[PDB]
Amino acid sequence: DYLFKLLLIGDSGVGKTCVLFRFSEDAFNSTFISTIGIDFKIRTIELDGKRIKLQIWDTAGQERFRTITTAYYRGAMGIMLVYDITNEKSFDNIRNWIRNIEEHASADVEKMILGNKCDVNDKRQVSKERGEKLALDYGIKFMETSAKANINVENAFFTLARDIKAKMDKK
Amino acid sequence: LKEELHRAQKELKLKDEECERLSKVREQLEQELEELTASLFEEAHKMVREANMKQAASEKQLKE
Amino acid sequence: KEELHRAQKELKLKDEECERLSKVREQLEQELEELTASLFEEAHKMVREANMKQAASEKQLKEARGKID
Ligand SMILES: Nc1nc2c(ncn2[C@@H]2O[C@H](COP(=O)(O)OP(=O)(O)O)[C@@H](O)[C@H]2O)c(=O)[nH]1
Repeated sequence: DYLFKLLLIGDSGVGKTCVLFRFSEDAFNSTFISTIGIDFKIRTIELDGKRIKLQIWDTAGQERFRTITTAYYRGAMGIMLVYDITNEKSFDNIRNWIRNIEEHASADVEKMILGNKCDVNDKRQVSKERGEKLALDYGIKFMETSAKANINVENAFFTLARDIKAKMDKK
Repeated sequence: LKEELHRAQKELKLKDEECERLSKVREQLEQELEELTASLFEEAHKMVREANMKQAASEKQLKE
Repeated sequence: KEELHRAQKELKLKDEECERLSKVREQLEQELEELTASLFEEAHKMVREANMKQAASEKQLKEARGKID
């Protein structure tokens, strides 16, 4: 009875795709993100009684499909920004990606920062604290996660979807 | 003398509003493409998960 | 002519934009074509694999059903 269109963006090798496949609970590793730079997945969930279809685009920034990937930004209801806590420029860039969202996507879109690979603390370069401040500055939610250990992936989406729905039941 | 600016501005209005129109349609074009590419992938995926579960089925018949 | 001095600029600009927007029609299907083509290839390469490892896997359920029977 609801259909939310979601997008995952961020630097390459951040984990965006495993984040996805985890939440999509696909039993396979098989993707086109490597050889196309786009992938797609659905899941319907229940939020306060109702069935919610989630349509999750995974983009990989290749200029080969610049025009198509805008179509995803322009039509996205919620867009997760992902960095790798093991890698700084991924995080540094989170501003750059926000520029895009602001510039290519809609005015009221729902946003969420996802500091990924948290499970690996031994190679951590980005403090969690520093990440939540980034988020609060921009006034959007933040959440550390691990596609592999399975930490907070599901919570991230359910959380984003609640923000979306709540925004819609207001109107 | 000023007539050149007089035109230039009349010309800006026309171009400003044609530009607005042109954008309403970029919006549609994109929704349609989404819906289409959406289903394209959906299928490609379904069709692959069939070929693999096929292999898995007679993979397990062979270990038993 | 201070107004015109720069008035002509957005005119050039607005216009330059309209042009870019019209391109957006064919630039979509152009990309689409490529993308579709690609999926076709890639999803095939995939199904190819599954089939080869299914079919080779099939002839020893007759060979091993033959080592028993
Ligand atoms: N330790 C760890 N490695 C991860 C995690 N997520 C992804 N990876 C690895 O990061 C590499 C590339 O990730 P990928 O999902 O391709 O990033 P994408 O290109 O943004 O989708 C692969 O080796 C993944 O297994 C995670 O949560 N923890």
